[PDB]
Amino acid sequence: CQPKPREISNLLVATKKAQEWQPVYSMSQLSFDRILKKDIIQGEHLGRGTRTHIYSGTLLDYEKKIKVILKVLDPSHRDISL
Amino acid sequence: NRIITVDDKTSLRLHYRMRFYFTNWHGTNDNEQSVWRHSPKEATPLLDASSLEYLFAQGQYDLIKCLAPIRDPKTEQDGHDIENECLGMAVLAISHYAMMKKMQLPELPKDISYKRYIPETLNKSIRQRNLLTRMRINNVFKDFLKEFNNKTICDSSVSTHDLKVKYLATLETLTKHYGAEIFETSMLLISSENELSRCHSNDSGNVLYEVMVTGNLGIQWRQKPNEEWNNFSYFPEITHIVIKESVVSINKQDNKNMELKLSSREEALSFVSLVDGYFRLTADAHHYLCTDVAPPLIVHNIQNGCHGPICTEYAINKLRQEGSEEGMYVLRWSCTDFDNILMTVTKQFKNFQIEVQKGRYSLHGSMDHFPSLRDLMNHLKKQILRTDNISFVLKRCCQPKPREISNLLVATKKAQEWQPVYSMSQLSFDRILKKDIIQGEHLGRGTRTHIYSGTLLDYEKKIKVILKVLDPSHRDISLAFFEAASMMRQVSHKHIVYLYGVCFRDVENIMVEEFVEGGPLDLFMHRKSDALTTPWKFKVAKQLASALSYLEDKDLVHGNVCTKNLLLAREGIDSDIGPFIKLSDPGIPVSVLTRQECIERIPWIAPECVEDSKNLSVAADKWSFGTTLWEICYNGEIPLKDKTLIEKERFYESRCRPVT
Amino acid sequence: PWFQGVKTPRALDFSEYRYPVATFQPSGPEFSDDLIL
Amino acid sequence: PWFQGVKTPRALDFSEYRYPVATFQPSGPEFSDDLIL
Ligand SMILES: Nc1ncnc2c1ncn2[C@@H]1O[C@H](CO)[C@@H](O)[C@H]1O
Repeated sequence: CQPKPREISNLLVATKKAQEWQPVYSMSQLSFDRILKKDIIQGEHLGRGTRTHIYSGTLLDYEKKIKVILKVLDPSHRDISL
Repeated sequence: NRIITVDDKTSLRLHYRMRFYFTNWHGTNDNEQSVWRHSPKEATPLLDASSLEYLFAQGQYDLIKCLAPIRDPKTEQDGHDIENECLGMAVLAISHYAMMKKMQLPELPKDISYKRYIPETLNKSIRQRNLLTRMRINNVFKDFLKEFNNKTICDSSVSTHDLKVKYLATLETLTKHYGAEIFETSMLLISSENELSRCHSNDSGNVLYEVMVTGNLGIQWRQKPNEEWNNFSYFPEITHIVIKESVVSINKQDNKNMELKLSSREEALSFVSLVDGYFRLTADAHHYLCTDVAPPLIVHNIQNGCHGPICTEYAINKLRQEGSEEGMYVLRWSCTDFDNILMTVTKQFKNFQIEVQKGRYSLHGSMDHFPSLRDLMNHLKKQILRTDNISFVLKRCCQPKPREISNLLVATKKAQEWQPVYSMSQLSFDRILKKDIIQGEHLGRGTRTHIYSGTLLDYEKKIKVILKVLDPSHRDISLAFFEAASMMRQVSHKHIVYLYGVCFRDVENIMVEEFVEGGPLDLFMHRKSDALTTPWKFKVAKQLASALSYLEDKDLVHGNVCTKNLLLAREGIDSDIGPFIKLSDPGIPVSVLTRQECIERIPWIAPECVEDSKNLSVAADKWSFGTTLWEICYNGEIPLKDKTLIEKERFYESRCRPVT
Repeated sequence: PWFQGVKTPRALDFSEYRYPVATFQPSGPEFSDDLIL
Repeated sequence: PWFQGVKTPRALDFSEYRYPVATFQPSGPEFSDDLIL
């Protein structure tokens, strides 16, 4: 067995400043931001990825009229939504 | 609200004092967080300039007259140091008087003597000592005065306003438990009604206790020594207070209770008034806790709808949120005059002044008058108003909202933690792996939802749960499903069911919920119709009200408050133990329902939601609670049955009263 | 005993100052004339 | 000047104490005997 990067042990010394650099725990939380369907505008086709389709698009009222890329999961592969 | 009667024989003497106090209002002491009023989008100072002078005089009188207790020493060194600091305080006060008199120390030394500026007990103690010490302390006082009156004033450029805050800050720490009131009693009961517990804490011993209330900490109690205090609650956590003769009861949001006895009714009222006053300063300025101590002005404001002495910017901002349509207006008391009300009407924002005199109301610039403010408003409603080139008609008034933030409220460190969190667009929930659940038999069908029994493994082990599955044919509303699941994650109350998480399995989505074996309250009310008693019904209503209040405080909305969503955890019919109920999940929102399905929820669904679904807000719950109260008292009888859909619509349209 | 010790009071110094709120500035117009339909 | 002032050093009092780690306790067995296939 071999050591691992940033492996915690009694060799390390804890300090207040270094306390903020510790990683956060997200073992099972799923969190994301919702965008309302009225703020996006779908554009032309750009190509196909791995079971994914890509279109150009524009986002409104986030300045205004900003250009973005839209990636859509294929309809026939919804089982992998997780 | 105490009534004072004079009948040519009574004689009494009173004092006009500042009662409510917050410690460390000044920012001098950096060891603790300061306090400040809220401001519209530095921090506003708490006290006005005029009030500070009277507070200074009150503090000086308290110190000199020995009404407040002076701290006792812990050794000889600090025993002399406290006397030294008191002499310094006397120096500060006499220097303030000399400066305000606009004359120097040598100009008027005739009336100078430090005896009139120390607590009487300390003066008596010194008088019993040797003459040489008296001469030496006189010399020290004179030298200190001479030094401060010439060197410090130019060294620091201290003004008349500068010394008062230092005086008050020093008195805050030189005095024992300053700015607090403490009560003594021989009996004290603390109760809690956790599930199947009903823990009657405390004992029947003869020991005595003490209760202390302060602005920055709340309510604390302990046994009187022959020990550190233990915290009971802070002001925003209280719900209501009730007086039984001379016994005071305090009730919290988590159903915890405190009950204690005082000397007499006067003491009970004095105790209740302090807490009721603090609640308005810290929690909400448009509410009162106990009916027995309600000030008349707050009652008048609640009946009519006038705001307090709020700032103009807040009033302007409120009108903008309502679309700024012509005819809407806001009433608020003038910030300077005790008899004028500023009707702000709306783009344009015109002001008007209403004069109030000896109970007679009349608009400024007219001779006709009315005996009631509401009457004056009603008369003014139907006329057409003229100002410059524009004419308009008033249509509707704006009203305050619960826990509305304004400059009336006071911010503190303790109250800072009670502020709501922002979750405007975040959707968050916990994932459950498909291998940990086991699906059971069918249990029935809900609104576009199927329910199955099930078991959860390795969370103890082999725990029983309820599984709710969205219908396959209605996957378009998956956003509502996720929103409901996210909402249920934030709540934590003993009368609401617990949500374990959501499990993803192929295309299906599953919600995992606690299992309550008593079943819906509706069926139990149906079967045990004859055995029910009045206290049972009141106990049922109280818990539902408490849960809805908790939901209101966090600004969440539950759209299906009905009897079908009440689950029995304990029947309590057999013996003294009361029933226990829990409130289910919100379910499918009304926003995705058709026109016809909105009709069938009459009279549970609010009318403004029938008019337009986007109008949903927290106020819709208070209608469903009223309907549910009627449903309870008649053994679960179906309200407004046998009416067709068109008749139900006519009921809402004609503004008729549905049930009595 | 006390004659051997001379020390200035600790509370007689000042630092960082303080300030209350001054007042609100009065203001109010009036142009009210009424008519009846 | 200084003869009129006598005060004990502020650092000569003690409170709440302190403590370092003592040591690690030595321990180790050995039962090694080797064989070849
Ligand atoms: N949230 C819930 N908690 C416990 N049991 C429930 C819940 N929803 C439905 N049930 C059960 O479903 C059946 C009626 O639909 C009853 O057995 C009832 O206990």
